[PDB]
Amino acid sequence: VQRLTYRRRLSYNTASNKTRLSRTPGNRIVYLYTKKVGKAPKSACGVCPGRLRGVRAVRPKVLMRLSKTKKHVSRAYGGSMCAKCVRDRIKRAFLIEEQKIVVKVLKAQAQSQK
Amino acid sequence: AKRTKKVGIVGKYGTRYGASLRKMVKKIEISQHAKYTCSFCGKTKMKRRAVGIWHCGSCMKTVAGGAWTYNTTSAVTVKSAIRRLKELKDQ
RNA sequence: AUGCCUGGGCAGGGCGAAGCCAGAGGAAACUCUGGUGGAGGUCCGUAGCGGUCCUGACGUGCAAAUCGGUCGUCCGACCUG
RNA sequence: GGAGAAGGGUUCCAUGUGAACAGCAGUUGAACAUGGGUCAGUCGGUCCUGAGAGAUGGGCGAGCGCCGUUCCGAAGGGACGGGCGAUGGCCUCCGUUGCCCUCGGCCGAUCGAAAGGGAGUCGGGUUCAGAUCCCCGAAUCCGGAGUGGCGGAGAUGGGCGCCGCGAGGCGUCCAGUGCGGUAACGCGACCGAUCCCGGAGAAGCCGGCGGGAGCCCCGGGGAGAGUUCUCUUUUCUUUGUGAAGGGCAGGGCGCCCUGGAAUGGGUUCGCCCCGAGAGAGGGGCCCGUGCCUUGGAAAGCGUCGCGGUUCCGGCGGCGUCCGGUGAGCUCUCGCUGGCCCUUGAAAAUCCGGGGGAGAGGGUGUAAAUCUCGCGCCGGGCCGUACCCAUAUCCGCAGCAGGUCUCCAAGGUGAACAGCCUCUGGCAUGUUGGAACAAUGUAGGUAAGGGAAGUCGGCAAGCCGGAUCCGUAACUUCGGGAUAAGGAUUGGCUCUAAGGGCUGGGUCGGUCGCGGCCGGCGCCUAGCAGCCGACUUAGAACUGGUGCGGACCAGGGGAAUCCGACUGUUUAAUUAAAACAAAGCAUCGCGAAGGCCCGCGGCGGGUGUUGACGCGAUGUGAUUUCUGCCCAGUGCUCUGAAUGUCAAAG
RNA sequence: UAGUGACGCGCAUGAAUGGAUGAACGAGAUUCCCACUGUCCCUACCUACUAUCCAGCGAAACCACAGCCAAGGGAACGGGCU
Ligand SMILES: [Mg+2]
Ligand SMILES: [Mg+2]
Ligand SMILES: [Mg+2]
Ligand SMILES: [Mg+2]
Ligand SMILES: [Mg+2]
Ligand SMILES: [Mg+2]
Ligand SMILES: [Mg+2]
Ligand SMILES: [Mg+2]
Ligand SMILES: [Mg+2]
Ligand SMILES: [Mg+2]
Ligand SMILES: [Mg+2]
Ligand SMILES: [Mg+2]
Ligand SMILES: [Mg+2]
Ligand SMILES: [Mg+2]
Ligand SMILES: [Mg+2]
Ligand SMILES: [Mg+2]
Ligand SMILES: [Mg+2]
Ligand SMILES: [Mg+2]
Ligand SMILES: [Mg+2]
Ligand SMILES: [Mg+2]
Ligand SMILES: [Mg+2]
Ligand SMILES: [Mg+2]
Ligand SMILES: [Mg+2]
Ligand SMILES: [Mg+2]
Ligand SMILES: [Mg+2]
Ligand SMILES: [Zn+2]
Ligand SMILES: [Zn+2]
Repeated sequence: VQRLTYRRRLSYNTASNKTRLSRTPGNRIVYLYTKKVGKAPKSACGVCPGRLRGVRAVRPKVLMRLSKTKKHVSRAYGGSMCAKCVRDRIKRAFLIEEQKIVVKVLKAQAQSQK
Repeated sequence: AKRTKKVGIVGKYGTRYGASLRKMVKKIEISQHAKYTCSFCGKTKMKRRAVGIWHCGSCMKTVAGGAWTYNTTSAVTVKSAIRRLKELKDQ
């Protein structure tokens, strides 16, 4: 069985020295150095443990090359906040504003009464 | 008393540390590793994350509680006294 | 020698703590039986770390402290750049 | 064995000599003498910050300097938009600079990792010695791009009034910073500043399970081959495709739509989930290192035959194939849990989002493209040889010592144990020959007794694996425990048990053995075919009682003392009862404070701290108890009722 | 004259300068028993490497001069003197 060596001068099995096995057209197994696994962006709400959909999970500096379409989704707060969180924000904002209007009307009635 | 007679959770400690110390730490371990009922969602998923930190798997809410128990008696007494003082002051 | 920062590493087996399932007994409290589970500054033991005995070898030596057998520990107060 | 890091520094390669060295020799060498050899946008330094170091401001210091890194600072020289002035270039249009207005937090200059973070390269060939660096062939990242080099997106809509049979043409009003899906989200693009928010970078240890790959294993086809005195359709070697794109398997989702479930259901090795929406259907997203395809058969490899005396990196026929398995080893990806009075890095850098300050041309064009597809130019400097260790390093040396990592075949076997073997490597370790005296060093065997030896069972020996039985006192109930004590173990030939995939919708009609339609049997007590990994138990037979046959491989029991235990200690005579340890008990301190450092400072550590804390002691697991004494020496409390009491007044 | 179990008359035991006890554990210090064996009675034999001889290569420690004894005397134990 063929045994293989590192192709660089870094002999220590660190995070940056991760490899994988590949078969060349020369019928010999060599080491190919792999890029680190990317992570999808997390929601800005901070309550949802899952990661956001519709965005490629690549290294942060790879996003510079990636097109705008792959880096976000076609929604408000797209690519930074989840759809459920955005819907909750919309409902919360509408309800709070309506409650403020009701409170203001009640306070105006109180002012008129006295 | 299925597998062990009177040790239970402190069976992992074996014969070490003394009987009284293991008995004293048994209640602390049971309270520390117990899963409480979250009074935000109604599910029994309140679990201790760190010292005084309790988290809910469903609500994703973190609550600052006691070291080994979700609620300490002193905290409950203080909360009741604070509510009484607030009612006496604000009225 | 000690503290801190950043990295690397530690075969194969034994015992069997919580939690869980099924069956049986009970009026209840609950209790037995058979399983699942893999916790432990747990055990045998290799690599690593150290050096109890033979007061062995050597003792103008391989060596201004090494060598052979036998040994302690080997998931943690662990070893190491 | 094949490669690195630190270190070495020419020890690397070729040629030659044998003066000296390599404790014998040498035709040999890491010796000596001549020459040769290290080729980068992609591999690293260079960039970032960590623990920390260290300027300015400030303070101290007789002084060289020291303290400190935000503290006793007018600490940013940057930018957009507008105005003015000037030059340069077809002063059209733009750049530059200067001034004026305006906008602006950062947080300390700087250094600090060739194993942390950090975009982007692979395949084949090639040298005596260098090649992810040279050549060939395929890519990719960053920066520039003005006059935009091109195409494409903003894009060529409607109404009205006419002309024309119609297509279509003219004039006018406007819209036009995109489109699709209920949804998750998708489509090659798809304006936008100061400002604000978020993400990535960016995370501990351990267990379990699943997917993918490499290797190993089995049944075969070829090609080359050892044996063939007998047998063996023989045994041994090989039998493939890069990065970057497109497509499709295969995994994951704490993503979405219909709907509402107790006769509770779904489900894992374990868990776990469900009216805050479970099962059942239909979708969406992420990774896709796996398979097909461009790359790419042109090349590589195994064979068979030649061109050429020689030089000659050549010419050609063939093959590079079909399948199955495994708690198998390694790497990687993904779920799921357990532990912490332990919670397990910062910064550089990149991206998304909230807003609309502003721009555009006006009806065929433009401003814009976090640029959609191509096209052009550049990527500077430093290191790159070799050894990396029973001979290239440190020990005075080719010293049995020390010195940080990666790759990891077959058999036996629980095993990365020991033993044998394959790929690879070597000559037995600063010499050989001849005999086998005594003493030695290292292994053994000994009749009968069995510790009578010796300070002392020192040394050696006994037991040892696995399966089936059995296992006491004591106890903190967890243990003791493999307690102790018994039986079996080979070879051969059988028996039994432990599983997957597919298959019936058969009849009639219709359409081209297959598809559709209707009632049938609905195997609902399941059977038929085909495959595959290892196990467990039982039985017979058999060998000169041999069978864990080599190797691996616990001697036990009854007590006393000490230390709870795990752990640590005098490197080089003492590993222990010594130290430490959780537990227990006291002491001081509420911040101009307690303890401590400092010659010095508005200095510093605890302290990114606040009595469940910090600092100082004694004892030392669990249980029980903690007796009396303040005479002495300490410590502490208050006290003008005060004897003695210095300087100053 | 060891060990263990009882006594206390304790030169000079004694309660966090901790007393007593105590399961598990210990390369900690001791007594006895089972098995085992060359520790021994009582030694012998075998193997490998040395020692031995040879070819080659080859040091160091030490050295007043040197090296046979009895007695005597002597600095009261001489190789030297008789
Ligand atoms: Mg690095
Ligand atoms: Mg000795
Ligand atoms: Mg000697
Ligand atoms: Mg090597
Ligand atoms: Mg050489
Ligand atoms: Mg020589
Ligand atoms: Mg730096
Ligand atoms: Mg569901
Ligand atoms: Mg090299
Ligand atoms: Mg040597
Ligand atoms: Mg030899
Ligand atoms: Mg030799
Ligand atoms: Mg005998
Ligand atoms: Mg012994
Ligand atoms: Mg015992
Ligand atoms: Mg006693
Ligand atoms: Mg001890
Ligand atoms: Mg010592
Ligand atoms: Mg010693
Ligand atoms: Mg004291
Ligand atoms: Mg006193
Ligand atoms: Mg005796
Ligand atoms: Mg006394
Ligand atoms: Mg005393
Ligand atoms: Mg003399
Ligand atoms: Zn969210
Ligand atoms: Zn909750």
